Amino acid sequence: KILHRLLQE
Amino acid sequence: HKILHRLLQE
Amino acid sequence: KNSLALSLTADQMVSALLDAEPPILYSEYDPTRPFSEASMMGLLTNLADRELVHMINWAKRVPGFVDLTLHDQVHLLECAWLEILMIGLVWRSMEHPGKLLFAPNLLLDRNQGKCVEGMVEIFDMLLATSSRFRMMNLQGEEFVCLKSIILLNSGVYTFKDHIHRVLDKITDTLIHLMAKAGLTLQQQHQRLAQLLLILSHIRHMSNKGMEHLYSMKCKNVVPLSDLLLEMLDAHR
Amino acid sequence: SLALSLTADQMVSALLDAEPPILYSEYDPTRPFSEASMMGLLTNLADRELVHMINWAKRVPGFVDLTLHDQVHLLECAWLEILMIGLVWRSMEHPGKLLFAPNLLLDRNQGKCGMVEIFDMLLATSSRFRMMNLQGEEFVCLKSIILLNSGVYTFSTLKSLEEKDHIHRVLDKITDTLIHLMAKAGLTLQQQHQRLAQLLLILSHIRHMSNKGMEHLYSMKCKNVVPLSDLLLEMLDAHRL
Ligand SMILES: CC(C)(C)CC(C)(C)c1ccc(O)cc1
Ligand SMILES: CC(C)(C)CC(C)(C)c1ccc(O)cc1
Repeated sequence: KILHRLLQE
Repeated sequence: HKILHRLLQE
Repeated sequence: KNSLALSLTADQMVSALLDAEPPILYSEYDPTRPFSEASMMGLLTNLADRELVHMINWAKRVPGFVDLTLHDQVHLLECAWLEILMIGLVWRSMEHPGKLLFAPNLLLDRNQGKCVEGMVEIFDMLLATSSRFRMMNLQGEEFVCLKSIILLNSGVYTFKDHIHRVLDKITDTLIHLMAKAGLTLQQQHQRLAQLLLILSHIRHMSNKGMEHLYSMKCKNVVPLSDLLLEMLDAHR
Repeated sequence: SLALSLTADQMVSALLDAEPPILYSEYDPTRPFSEASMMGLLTNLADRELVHMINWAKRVPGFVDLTLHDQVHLLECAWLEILMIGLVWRSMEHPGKLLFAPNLLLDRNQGKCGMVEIFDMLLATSSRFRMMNLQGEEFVCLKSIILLNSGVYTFSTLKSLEEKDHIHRVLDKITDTLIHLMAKAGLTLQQQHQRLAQLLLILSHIRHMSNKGMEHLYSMKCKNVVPLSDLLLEMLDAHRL
C-alpha cells in the first residue's frame, strides 16, 4: 500500500 | 414548475 | 430592503428558532420490524417526504430566510434539505446511544441498516455524530442555531451579503448561549469550533446519502414521492 | 506530545515552516491539448503534490503521535480537500482564474467537461477567501484542521478512542492559534468569533467539493482515457465509491 509505505519511511 | 416553488408560496 | 432578522436580539433569535421547530412525526403503526429493503426504505422515504413539508414551512420561519428571493430560497433548501433531515435525526437520537430515532415508533440500530445495501455505512456515520453530540452535551438552543446555519450556509457559495450578515448574527447567538451557560472565553471559542467542524461531517453524510438515494431511484423498487425526487434531482 | 506544548506563535511557525513547495505542470502553450490531456496535466500534478503532502503531514504537530493506521486514514479522507484548499489559496490573487501551477493559470472556459461545476465551486471559494482577505497564517491553520478533522468520525475498542481524544486536543490548540492571530490583527472579541465561524464554515464547502471531485475522479477511472497514477488510484479506492 503506497501511502502506508511513504508514511513509514 | 417545481413543487418546492409551490410549497414555499403556499 | 432591510431585514428584520438583523434587528433581533440574541434572546429573540433563540426564541424565534425554538418556536419555528417542526413537530416530531410518526411512522406506520405496523408491529413488523422492517427486515426487507423495500419495507425499510419505504418507511423512511415516506417519513422523509412528510418531514420535508414541515421543513419547508420551518425554513420560512427562520429569520432572514423570507427576505430572500423565492429563487434563493429554493436554492438554499435544495442544497441543504438532506443535511437538515440528518441533523434533526441525530438530535432526536442523542439520548438513545446506538440507536437512530427516525420516529418515536421507529427506533433502529445498525443491524437493521444491513437490510438496505449501502445503508450501514450511512447509519454508522449518523450514530457517530449522535454520540459526538451527546458527549458534547449539545443543548436544544445550540441545535436550532446549527440547523439554521446549515440552511443558510450550505448553498451560499453556489450563487450574499444578507446571508452572511444573518450567519454572523447566528454566530453571535451561539456565543451568547455559551456565555449564558457559564463557559469561559477559551471554552466559548473552542466549543464554537467543535460544533462548526461537525457541520463538515454532516455535509459529508448528506453527500453519501444523496448518492444512496440516487441508486435507490435507479433500482426503482422503492416508491419515491415527486417532491423527494425533485429535491434529489437538484443535486444532479 | 510536544504538539500540546507549543505556543500559538510556535504553532504558526511550525506550520509555515512545513509548507510544501509550489510545483510546475508539464503545460506547454505551444502544444495542443484535449479535454483529456488537459486533465492529464492536472492528475500528473496532483500525483506529485501528494508525495509532498504526505511528507508535510508528518510535520503537522500531533500527526506523528498517531498510529500509522490512523495516519493512513486521515490522509485517505482528507487528501483531495487538502489539494483543493491549497489550489484555492494559490488562486486567491487571480480573480476568475485557478492557478494550478505557476505555468498553468486557467479560467472556467478551458475547464472543458462534471469538471465545470467543480471549477466553478473552486473559483467561488477563492472569491470568498478574497472577500475575507484570508491571511497565510490563517490558511495553514485551516489546512491542518482539515487533515485532523475530516477522517476523525469515520475511524474498535475504548483504547482506539484515546487516539481520537488526542486529535480533538490538537484541534482545540489550532482553534486557540486562530483566535490568537485574529486578536493580533486588532479584531474585537465579537469579530474574532464571527471570523472564526466564517473560516470554519468554508470547510463544509471544501468537503462538498472534495466529494464531488472524488465522484468525478471515479468516472475518469471508469472511462480510462485520462492516465491516473497508482497512488491516485489507491487514494480513490479508499473512498469506496
Ligand atoms: C435520504 C433518506 C431521507 C431517504 C434516508 C435518511 C436515512 C438519510 C433519512 C431519512 C429520514 C430522516 O429524517 C433523516 C434521514
Ligand atoms: C481531483 C484532481 C486532483 C485529479 C484534479 C483537481 C483539478 C481537483 C485538482 C488538481 C490539482 C490540485 O492541486 C488541486 C485540484
